[PDB]
Amino acid sequence: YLSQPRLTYKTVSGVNGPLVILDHVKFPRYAEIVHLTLPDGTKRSGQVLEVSGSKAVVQVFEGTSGIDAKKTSCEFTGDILRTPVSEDMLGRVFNGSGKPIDRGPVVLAEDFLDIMGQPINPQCRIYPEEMIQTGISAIDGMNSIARGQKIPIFSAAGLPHNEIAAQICRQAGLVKKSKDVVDYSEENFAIVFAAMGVNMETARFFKSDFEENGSMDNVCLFLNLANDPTIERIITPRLALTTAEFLAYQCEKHVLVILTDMSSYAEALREVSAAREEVPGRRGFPGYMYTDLATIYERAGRVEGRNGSITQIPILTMPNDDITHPIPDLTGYITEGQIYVDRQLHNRQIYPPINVLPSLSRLMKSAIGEGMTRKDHADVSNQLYACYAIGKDVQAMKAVVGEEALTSDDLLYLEFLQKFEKNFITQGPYENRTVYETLDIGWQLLRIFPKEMLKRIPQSTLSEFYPR
Amino acid sequence: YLSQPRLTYKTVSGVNGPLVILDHVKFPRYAEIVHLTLPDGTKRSGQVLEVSGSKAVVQVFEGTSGIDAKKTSCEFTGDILRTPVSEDMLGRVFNGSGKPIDRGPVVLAEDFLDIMGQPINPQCRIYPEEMIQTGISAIDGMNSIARGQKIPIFSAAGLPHNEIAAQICRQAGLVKKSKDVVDYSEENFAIVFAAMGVNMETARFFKSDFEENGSMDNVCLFLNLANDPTIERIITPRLALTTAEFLAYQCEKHVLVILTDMSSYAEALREVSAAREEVPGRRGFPGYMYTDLATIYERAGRVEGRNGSITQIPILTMPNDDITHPIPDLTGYITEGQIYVDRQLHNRQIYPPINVLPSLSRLMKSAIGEGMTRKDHADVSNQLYACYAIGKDVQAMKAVVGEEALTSDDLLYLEFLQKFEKNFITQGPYENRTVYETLDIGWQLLRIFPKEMLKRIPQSTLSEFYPR
Amino acid sequence: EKKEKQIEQQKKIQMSNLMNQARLKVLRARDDLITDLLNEAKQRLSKVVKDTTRYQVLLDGLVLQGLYQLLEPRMIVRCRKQDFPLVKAAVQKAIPMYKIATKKDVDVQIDQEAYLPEEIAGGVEIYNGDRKIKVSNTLESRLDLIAQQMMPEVRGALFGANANRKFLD
Amino acid sequence: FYRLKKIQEKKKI
Amino acid sequence: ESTFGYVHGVSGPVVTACDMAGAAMYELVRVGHSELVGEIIRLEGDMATIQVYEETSGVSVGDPVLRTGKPLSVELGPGIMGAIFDGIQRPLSDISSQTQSIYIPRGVNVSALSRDIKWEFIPSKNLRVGSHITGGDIYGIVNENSLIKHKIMLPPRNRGSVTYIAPPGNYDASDVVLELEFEGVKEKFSMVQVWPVRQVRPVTEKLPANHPLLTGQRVLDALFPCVQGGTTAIPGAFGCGKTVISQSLSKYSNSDVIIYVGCGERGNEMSEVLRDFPELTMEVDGKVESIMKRTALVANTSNMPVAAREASIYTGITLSEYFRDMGYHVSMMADSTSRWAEALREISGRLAEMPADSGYPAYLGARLASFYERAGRVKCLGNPEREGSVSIVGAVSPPGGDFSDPVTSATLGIVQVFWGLDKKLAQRKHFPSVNWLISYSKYMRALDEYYDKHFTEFVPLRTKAKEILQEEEDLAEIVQLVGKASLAETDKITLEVAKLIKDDFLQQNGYTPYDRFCPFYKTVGMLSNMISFYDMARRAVETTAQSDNKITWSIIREHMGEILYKLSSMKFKDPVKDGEAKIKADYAQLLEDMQNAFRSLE
Repeated sequence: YLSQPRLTYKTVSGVNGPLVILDHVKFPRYAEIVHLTLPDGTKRSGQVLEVSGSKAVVQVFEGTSGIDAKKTSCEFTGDILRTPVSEDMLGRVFNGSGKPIDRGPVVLAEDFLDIMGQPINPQCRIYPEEMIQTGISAIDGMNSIARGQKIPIFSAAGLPHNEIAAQICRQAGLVKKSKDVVDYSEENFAIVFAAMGVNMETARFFKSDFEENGSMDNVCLFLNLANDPTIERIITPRLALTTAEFLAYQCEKHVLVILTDMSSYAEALREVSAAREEVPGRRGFPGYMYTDLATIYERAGRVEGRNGSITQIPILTMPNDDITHPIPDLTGYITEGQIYVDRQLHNRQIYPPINVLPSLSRLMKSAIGEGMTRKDHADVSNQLYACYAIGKDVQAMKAVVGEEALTSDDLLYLEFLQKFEKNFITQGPYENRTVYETLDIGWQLLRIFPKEMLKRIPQSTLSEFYPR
Repeated sequence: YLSQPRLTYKTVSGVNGPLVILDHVKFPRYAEIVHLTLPDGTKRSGQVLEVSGSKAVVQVFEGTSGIDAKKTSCEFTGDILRTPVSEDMLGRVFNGSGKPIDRGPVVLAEDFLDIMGQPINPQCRIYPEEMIQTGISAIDGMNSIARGQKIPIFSAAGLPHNEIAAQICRQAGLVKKSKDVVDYSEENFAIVFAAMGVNMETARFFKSDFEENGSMDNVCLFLNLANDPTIERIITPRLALTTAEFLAYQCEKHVLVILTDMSSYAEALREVSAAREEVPGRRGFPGYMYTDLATIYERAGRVEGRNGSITQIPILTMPNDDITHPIPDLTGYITEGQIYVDRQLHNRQIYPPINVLPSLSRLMKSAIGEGMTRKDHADVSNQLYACYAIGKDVQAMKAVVGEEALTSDDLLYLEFLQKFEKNFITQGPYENRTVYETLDIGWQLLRIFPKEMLKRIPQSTLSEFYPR
Repeated sequence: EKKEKQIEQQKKIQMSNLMNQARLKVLRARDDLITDLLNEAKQRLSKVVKDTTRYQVLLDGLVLQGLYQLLEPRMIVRCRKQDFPLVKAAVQKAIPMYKIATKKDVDVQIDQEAYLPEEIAGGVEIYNGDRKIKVSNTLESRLDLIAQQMMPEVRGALFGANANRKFLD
Repeated sequence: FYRLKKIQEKKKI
Repeated sequence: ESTFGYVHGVSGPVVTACDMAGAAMYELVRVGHSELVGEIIRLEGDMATIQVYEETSGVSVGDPVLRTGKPLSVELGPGIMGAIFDGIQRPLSDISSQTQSIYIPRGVNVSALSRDIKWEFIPSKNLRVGSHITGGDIYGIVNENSLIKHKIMLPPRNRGSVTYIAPPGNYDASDVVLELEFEGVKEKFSMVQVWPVRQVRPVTEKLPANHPLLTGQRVLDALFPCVQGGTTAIPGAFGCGKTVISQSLSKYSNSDVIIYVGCGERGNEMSEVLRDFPELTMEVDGKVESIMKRTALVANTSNMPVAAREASIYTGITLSEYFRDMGYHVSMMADSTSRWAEALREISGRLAEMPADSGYPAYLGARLASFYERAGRVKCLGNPEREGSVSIVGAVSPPGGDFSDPVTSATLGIVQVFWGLDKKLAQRKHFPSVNWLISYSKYMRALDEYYDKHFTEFVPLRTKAKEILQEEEDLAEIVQLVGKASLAETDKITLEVAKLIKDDFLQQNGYTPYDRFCPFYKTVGMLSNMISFYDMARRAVETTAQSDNKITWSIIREHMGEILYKLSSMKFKDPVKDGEAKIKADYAQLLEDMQNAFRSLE
């Protein structure tokens, strides 16, 4: 395709902040990638921000420092950013820019793609039709995740959400083994993980843990330490999504993308906007944050005629534990469902501190069902939730009514509360529970009472499951 | 030194609000003074604010009015504001800009000093330890001031802060009266008082009180009434502090500075900034307020190899009684705490209406002890603070519920609060207390409770001073 | 339980580390292989330089391409010292066609003081009047550009089609 | 917001 | 290519210079006939914008500007230890000696270190003429003082072969100590190394935190421990006990270097620290030596200009990183970085950079990270295979004492360990006033392995301590309305146990011998005793309530008042006046007394 020699300029009409203005450029185009070479020999990349006649502006990625007026080369590429996607990238580790960092070789690209991606036709959407298992009993049993659902995970500063993310990574998978393990051996599942805006301790911890779990043969990893250039923050997600797309729809696999710390994404985007001199929007965040998060989240689902899917589990932190902060508000609007973690539960030394009372789901009704699972799921979930809500409000009642006036059934509700928080929720970092184990523990916890109190379960399944 | 003749111009590119822009100036100097000869024949003054190429800018201290674009002349001095200074300044009254108003002669210059003030090598600062007696048991004994300190007094409209200040300057002294009478007698305080944005009543009241006390010989004034030109407020405190530095480190005299109505000072800064169209900050104030207030407040302390000292006590008013307003915030941040003349105490006819609870005095911790004041100072203070805090807590809880759930001890704490607002805080317009008597009163208040309930005070002090 | 957990988890860490290292060695060998291929291609082109009859045509094309690229009133061209006679004929041929192709007249010159490093395989570099804008067009740069643009096809030819690629887009 | 906008507009001149 | 420019314009601290196009971003210049140091911050065409470091009053249009091709830098060499410095590293003591005066003359120009003092050099005795050496190699030693032997090494990014080594003896930074020959060229070197401040020195590798940090405040040491090489932040409107924290860490720690950088400090406060810290002393090997030998100080008062405030923190951490590269363990203490952020906001505002939120430029977070993330444990470059680390304790002065401000939010979002300080507990004078509820620390799990290998007892005791304190908090939140009427027996035990934990083992008196410092083992013993009596009391009451003759807290107080008094009096087991053996035997004997008394009441 491209065959022309590239240009290079020694023109610098000025510099200001993280930008560098030049001119006398022939037929510039927007979003063109630009290299730079300083007097001391360092090489730095960049992108074109502004274009006006023969004037140009380039935001230098690595940060502007020591750029002379007359001694500075500026080569142009003439193409927008393009990713070298390839199936073989699994088992590797990269930085934000895509340069490998695990002592490995440059990726022998199998195909080149546009970093931005393209919108997917709503006509060719396919509704989800089956669940998955994340390895967490609290999440699978109480709140199903379909193929193609977009469930965020709200957390706050000071909670162990990162440990939960690592646990989800090292145990995510499928439950097709309902019928037979022989037909289950056909596994076509992979995970792509995008650590962004992460401090150094957590980056090392992630790398070590992922390497320890022994399933790195199906994990792609992207790291962007908080040291690296702030603009690389808002380029890491695009690379991750392009890779996930190429794997999903060109290899017919089942990919699970997990994004971390979207608050840092928001902050980096804010800084880019403010450097770009644009007028501020609400709360100092730019107006089109909605559109931007939309174009990031909307790349998933299922495609008619392709055997594959993309599931999204973004994570983010709520400043000041404020549920009406814009980032969680917009994230909730665009996405489907929500999962909480609560300070008090972590403060009860319960791991994972997953607060199911305000945790919802949107596709649970259709993710589960006969065949893809047992026939005894939805009623069990309803009963567990109802029992737990009764138990908690009843503890609130006994707090003042006195334990002496309590009925014996009241003690049964308290027993349910304590056992539910002792066994169902608490699992431990490596106790890989399956869905079937989770439902077994659920039935065991339900066995405390007679079927008469269990008024959310149909009698037909009571005659089968309750007397076990 | 300069010996060349001065220049004069007639080129007035314009005037905009209180500013004037000149053209065709040869080598302007930053922050030099100029004189404006008007058509009618009067003279005015100004200071250069910014320079660029042949253009210059200047602000008129006396306010712009009747300035003609053609017939006006503007003479350049080629020198920053060097003000004359001498020991003879005492017993005199000057206006905002230094011109006398007590019908006396013009200043005679013993020396010329730079107004801005060359900062002192922070190595050669002495740490103050000695104590200043004021007689006010609200300050003495709880947040006692020491020589060399920088303690403000926040107040609001309607409160009698001015009379409190006049009383404070009245009865200044030291605490080491125990030695020979000759040893205590030689010590005396020069006074510097600089009103900014006051009405006539305050000015005449302060003058009258200073005549009444007969201390006018060691008192120097700088009155700036509210009808005077607004812009000269930004220089008024600087003249006073320059004179204070001279009297401290050239005449070896201990001096006390008092600045009033710093809210007007902030207002003047806002006005000059908004005139220049600079990029603004919080609440409309310039972003650089903290730097300027740092330049104004840090002109205080003692010096190795010297004997004089600066003890600065500014005051300021609180817009709408909001502690979080930027001015008082920055004043707390730069200086060493607060006295907080409280409005509600004034609403109950309490004088001085000071809430001890928010009053802070960092240097008090080491300015007390055996020999300096007494072995028995600190624990009394800390315990009394704790009892006051708990008493206000009890009042709040009573507001929540009432006597029905309370017990005997709450009635005791409320009685303690009542008698503490009766006996400790309230003094009277001439009530001169002594520090030892103040500790006696503190202990008489502490005796209301048993010795056992007290926790902050060790048993050691109680074995010597509790029983009576 | 504590002991068996510890020893089993440890055995798993070493096993996983060994697998990672082995795969990395495979990929490293692949990279050394492709780099060797690139070096051999460089050697081949360096050898093919020496046939002057087609080298004149190639130089003509390169020069014309660069003239089209820059498009400035004043221009300067720089080459190896031993290549002067050929480039002179090349520009002699190039000027009129460009003139009629852009409906303009330009001033073109060649230096006789500065020359390219001899270590360069061959080609030309171009500059504007002020020597502030240049377009380097040597065989090395063009080799690099083409190889980078083509690396997917090179993999497809040198290692077979991907096993699990079910579509092309 | 508004006052910042007015600075922006003024800077165009 | 020219060497002289002119001062086209002036406006506050920001000037504009003309006739210089052979300059780049962030180099140094000299301004006026006072020779003020300034830095380039923007460029446009031929013109440029400079930020001058000292006051600007009186500088006229048309003054020269002498450029210099070098960005801001910090000298590093012997004598750096035991001294006081300003933001640009300028020895205040040397100035006061030279001028014999009280002020800072404008535009003093003195070398940062001494140039007329001779030290005793000792080469490494393992390198001969012709030996190859890369950067970071130690090649000699100099005795800074009795306690620290200042190592000398070549800068990174430098290599060659040996040509000449001076024999051991007296030399000074003026002469040549080493001679080297690179392949093709030759160069000489001296004791002094100059380094760009806004550049991270290279390292061999980075390592996990593997050993805790010793301190005297049991709060935040058994509760939210901070690790060697670790990062944290001390919030609070002022240094509420913060100075005491640095002082204690100096007095009691495995650290080797102690760099306290003041920024926006009040005059009498730095007067305090300069008066008191030098006279503090500590026995190392039975000989009392001043702590100044292992301390550096970088003062910067509030009246100092803006650019000095910007520079102070970077120069401090450059010094810390250099000492970390020297193969030591280091601890730094920032001070009032909020005013530093405010100063940055100002200098952004003057340059007409579009603010984002409350005036703070958006890129503050990036800078904030670029500062803190320098900390950590490393293996170092060079032949000796030495090892080092550095742990930074920040300081955040929140406006209003909350989390609303962008700075406190941003620093909270990148600091590993947060040390939130309660305002109410600060009003209660149960110092140290640590919240214990809004705070956290991501170093529990790593230190679990450490505390298992050495103590085998700390982890469950600590976890139970948190649970009991928290249950007390929750029961406090409940009882507010009913007036404690519904305090049952188990609630009473929990309430009393956690109240005792508050009173006896969550607050210390820094002005007394039995409280200025508690080691790890002492904390572990006291906590073990707490969990012990809780366990036995709960077991007794449960067993008696199930079987017969329920045991209530009244009989418990009656029989074992002596045990509880002894338990409260463990706090006063003065290690200063008593040895470890006595106090440990006391803890064990009180535990056995509690056992015997509970057996008696059984």
